[PDB]
Amino acid sequence: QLRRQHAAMCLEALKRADRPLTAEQVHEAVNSTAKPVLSTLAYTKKLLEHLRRTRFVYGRKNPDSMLSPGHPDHPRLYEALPFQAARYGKPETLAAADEAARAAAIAKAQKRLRNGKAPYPQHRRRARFSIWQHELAQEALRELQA
Amino acid sequence: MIPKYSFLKIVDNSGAKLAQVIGFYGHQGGYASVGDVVKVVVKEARGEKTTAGVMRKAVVVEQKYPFHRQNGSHVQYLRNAAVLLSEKGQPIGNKVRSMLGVEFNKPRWAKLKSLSKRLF
Amino acid sequence: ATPKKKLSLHRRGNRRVWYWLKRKTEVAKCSYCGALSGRNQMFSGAAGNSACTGQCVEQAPTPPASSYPAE
Amino acid sequence: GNRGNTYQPSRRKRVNRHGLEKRLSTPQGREVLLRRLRKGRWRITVDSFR
Amino acid sequence: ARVRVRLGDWNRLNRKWQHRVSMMKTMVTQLLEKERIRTTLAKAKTLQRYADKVITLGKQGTREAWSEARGIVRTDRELHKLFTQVALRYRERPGGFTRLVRAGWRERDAAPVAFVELVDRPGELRPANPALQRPNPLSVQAWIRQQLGQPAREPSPLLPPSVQQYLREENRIQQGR
RNA sequence: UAAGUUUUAAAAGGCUAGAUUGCCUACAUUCAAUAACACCGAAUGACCCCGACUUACAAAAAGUUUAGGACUAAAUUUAUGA
RNA sequence: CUGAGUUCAGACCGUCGUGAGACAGUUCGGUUUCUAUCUUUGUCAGCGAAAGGCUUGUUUUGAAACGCCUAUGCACAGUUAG
RNA sequence: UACCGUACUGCAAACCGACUCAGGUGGGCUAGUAUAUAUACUCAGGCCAUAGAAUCAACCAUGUUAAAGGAACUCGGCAAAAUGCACGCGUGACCUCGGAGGAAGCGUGGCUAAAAAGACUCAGCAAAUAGCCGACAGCGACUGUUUACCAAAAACACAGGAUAGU
Ligand SMILES: [Mg+2]
Ligand SMILES: [Mg+2]
Ligand SMILES: [Mg+2]
Ligand SMILES: [Mg+2]
Ligand SMILES: [Mg+2]
Ligand SMILES: [Mg+2]
Ligand SMILES: [Mg+2]
Ligand SMILES: [Mg+2]
Ligand SMILES: [Mg+2]
Ligand SMILES: [Mg+2]
Ligand SMILES: [Mg+2]
Ligand SMILES: [Mg+2]
Ligand SMILES: [Mg+2]
Ligand SMILES: [Mg+2]
Ligand SMILES: [Zn+2]
Repeated sequence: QLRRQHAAMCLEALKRADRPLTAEQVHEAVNSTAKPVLSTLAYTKKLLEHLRRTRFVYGRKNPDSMLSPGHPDHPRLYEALPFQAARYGKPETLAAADEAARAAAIAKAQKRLRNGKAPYPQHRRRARFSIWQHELAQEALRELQA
Repeated sequence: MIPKYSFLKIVDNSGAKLAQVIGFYGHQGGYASVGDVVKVVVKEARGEKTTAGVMRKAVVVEQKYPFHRQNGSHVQYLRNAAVLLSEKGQPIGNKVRSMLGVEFNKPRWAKLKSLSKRLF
Repeated sequence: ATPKKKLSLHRRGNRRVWYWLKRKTEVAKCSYCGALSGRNQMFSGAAGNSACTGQCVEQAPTPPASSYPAE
Repeated sequence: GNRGNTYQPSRRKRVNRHGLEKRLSTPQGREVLLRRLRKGRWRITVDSFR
Repeated sequence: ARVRVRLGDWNRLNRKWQHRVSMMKTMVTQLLEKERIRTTLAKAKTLQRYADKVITLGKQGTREAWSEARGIVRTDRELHKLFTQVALRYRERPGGFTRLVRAGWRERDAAPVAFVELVDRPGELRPANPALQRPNPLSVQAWIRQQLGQPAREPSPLLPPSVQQYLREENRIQQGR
């Protein structure tokens, strides 16, 4: 619970200052809002890397201390994107990879059409609703309703 | 340990890159070891006067098995090599090539102590 | 790999000597309940003994101890 | 190939081969039934029931 | 075919080694949850050796010991018991935390059966011996332990009076931070 | 374990039976179900086994230790300098 | 242990034959079963009991143990067999 | 708006094999890493009953590793071992011009990097799955078929052609 609270405070401090904000100032920014929290830089780095691995913040190079940015000793700049991303990379690079994958999907479908097969695999439509999901919806509606 | 029908790289400029041991001179019926003379057959030539397919005499100078010494130390070589010999117990090669020519030898092989790049 | 004749009663008895069991020369007997077992084995009620009356152990007083029961 | 399992059961084939009506359809099948009767068999055909 | 008994090593117990270690972990967890379990002699002897290793690891009380026991010991209700009740119970015992009593043979296969239980608990079957035996300073053993480099190694309460003068101090509490 | 290391004389060396001679407080249970560990070992005046501690100058087989098992006794030690 | 060759069943080439076929003429391919009763042999083990008389050398309240020769057991075991 | 089926089993201890038999038995439905119904781990679900218990026999079966050699073994490299994968280069004769051919042979791969780069590891197709290659001949054009139970082949068939009859 404390780790959840500390990560939320690290995100809010990165959110209030919309500037690339490396580990040093995010540690100082979370500490300077009320030694209340974040006793060490290592704990703040562990929280920020976990937030980056869950696609809540991202990283960028640090000028004058680049040290090859994939080396884990490299200081990273944190930007704090507003919503949790569905993917991890730069959105322009993700869009380029999606276009390449979409063209590969068209090519595989065309090759499957020259052979005696369907373009895309045809699968039977299934039923996912049940008594448990209906009753779970009723419990959820009453829970928010109170 | 050099068994019969093995292969080894003759190192000198006598004209044989490789040879097959086809027999042992002494009553040593198991393996050959450094300092022993054996009958070898040249399988592949260097293109020069010793053509492929001759049956000459060779002394093994180094092996990939440990060569044990009396004090308790042993010498390990990363190659199994030999040097050709004549019918007078002398190498036909002008010099044992330094490409694989370092050994421990003082028994009557003083002629082989000048052909090698360095001993020991 | 096959018997050529039929084994006689005398030869069969001689061959079957390995099958017989040796008698045991010691037994541990409980004076109360009359139970019988080896001297290295518990044969009281915790083991199988429906005849045990507890008189086999004649003294067991241990009241005091102190610890943290984990709940 | 392991043998022994020549009998592959089927009710349609059993009734269609050794039933009453294929026995009655031909004359020599009717004398087969007649000598089954003369022997005294309790089950006349493979498909008889009551 | 490797020699395990006759050349001090672990028993094979008719099992592959991964099955063998998993079965011993299950049995040590069961041994500390219910303090007396009954099994065949070979599993009983192997359980006794494994119990000594696991109980000493719990007696260390360190974070690495907790991490190692977390994989070794399954229940988690009893990981707490090993690190707290068992560790305080045998804090000064130099090994031998378990006894073995033979109990005859079992009906299904006539295998020899042994009772394996933790010593020094209410409900044990033989009185324990004290782990330490306070020495007479007027005997030969104490003088041998003075001329030779041996510690006193006396019986002790859980918190001796040598920490009483630190804990009594009101300036050594830090308020609980 | 060998590919390693020793030894392979006249007669040497081994196996089985044994004249004799000597001795005798010897019913044979436990320490783990395949002692082959152990009879050229132990069973509490017991380190026999097991555990614990230490050793990189053993990448681990030795040293301390009666904690546990080989039960057992008192009017001078719940007990060996094990 | 193999079945490489000497027994087949398939096929081809050559010889002979009217032909079914034959060839110890050449080829390619083509089921090796058996859990040891007792006779040997290697090795590991079990069974093959004794107490005889002591007129007991002694004692009274020929019976009881004591003292003897050897009987088993155990140990070392011929200038001792095989 | 009647009549018949509705239990249980159905890759199996309930069917066909004398058996609670390692054999044979048709169709359909399906989650994630992930990407193919292949492969490794797992979801839903199911299972750990039909001899058990320890231990170091020899030997047998099935495998792992092995120093120096390496077909020297053997009727015969039989059996094992070895290549085994996606992106690049490349790439022989002979030939019915289609093929041979994935010829042969050599680089490049995991991990971190909103990213010009690097870390260390003995090892980065890191665990599981996915051709040994080249040459000289003989026979049969080819894919197929053949003695259920010792022979799958050069034997049979084949498209085509010739002959004879109609
Ligand atoms: Mg089949
Ligand atoms: Mg039948
Ligand atoms: Mg085995
Ligand atoms: Mg495994
Ligand atoms: Mg004890
Ligand atoms: Mg099946
Ligand atoms: Mg059958
Ligand atoms: Mg079946
Ligand atoms: Mg699985
Ligand atoms: Mg079972
Ligand atoms: Mg090698
Ligand atoms: Mg792989
Ligand atoms: Mg094909
Ligand atoms: Mg074919
Ligand atoms: Zn009783």
